[PDB]
Amino acid sequence: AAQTNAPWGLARISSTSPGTSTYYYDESAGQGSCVYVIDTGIEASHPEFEGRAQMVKTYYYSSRDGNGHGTHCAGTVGSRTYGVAKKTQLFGVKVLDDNGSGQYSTIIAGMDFVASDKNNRNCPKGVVASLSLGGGYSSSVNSAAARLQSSGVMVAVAAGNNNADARNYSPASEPSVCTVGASDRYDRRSSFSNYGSVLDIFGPGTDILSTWIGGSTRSISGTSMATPHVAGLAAYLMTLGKTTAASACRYIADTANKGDLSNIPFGTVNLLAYNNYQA
Repeated sequence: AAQTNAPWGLARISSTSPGTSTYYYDESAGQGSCVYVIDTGIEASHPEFEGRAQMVKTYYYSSRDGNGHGTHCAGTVGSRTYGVAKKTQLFGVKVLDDNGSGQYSTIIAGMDFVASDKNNRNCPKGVVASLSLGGGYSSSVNSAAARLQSSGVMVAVAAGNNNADARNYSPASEPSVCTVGASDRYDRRSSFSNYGSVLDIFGPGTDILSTWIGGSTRSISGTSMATPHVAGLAAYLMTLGKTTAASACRYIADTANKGDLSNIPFGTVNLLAYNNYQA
């Protein structure tokens, strides 16, 4: 399948070259997979989600996304226009308040929630969690992410936006999950993107158009934007039967575009998420 005039990031993940604007992908499009978006919520009523998104958990007075951040990330995972996996099932878990903030204890509960809740859902092709969040190092946060991964969920987490080594951030620094850095449309490391040996992969993170609350759209930047590219890619690849929740981060690194990014610090992988789709 081909989506013309796609957001640059979608075109990038199906391309061996930057600078193109069509997104190419197998029409299965992540059908039968599930992606949990652990964030500020999802505006499920957005036309872009086509009834495939729903809130399943909140820790605040509402499950609504009063921020936009979670809706944007969800949109990059699986919205019809802005999403990688356009037929996946999206599940919202609101661990961040409408200011974009969350206590680690709440974030940990949300991860353990997903590890269990997936058993209440139909996801024959597998389960992914997208975590565009984090703060300073916490062994407790990392272990929660490790449990979620161990339970059979492909965990994708943001490297962070400090232009620093992601070893000092959580859940970014948890080795067993998939830690995602950010690149821009000219294949440069995003200026804000964390780096380090704990990174597994890069995804499009600078100037990413996706859904927003109020049934709108906007372009914003962050490793928060790169992460759902990889989460969506995982769901897509798992639906194709090419990999599993436990092996998908590795499969994505195996099949990534290699050595194409600039300003990658020595010791950080130079790998860009790629779906290797061949019509």
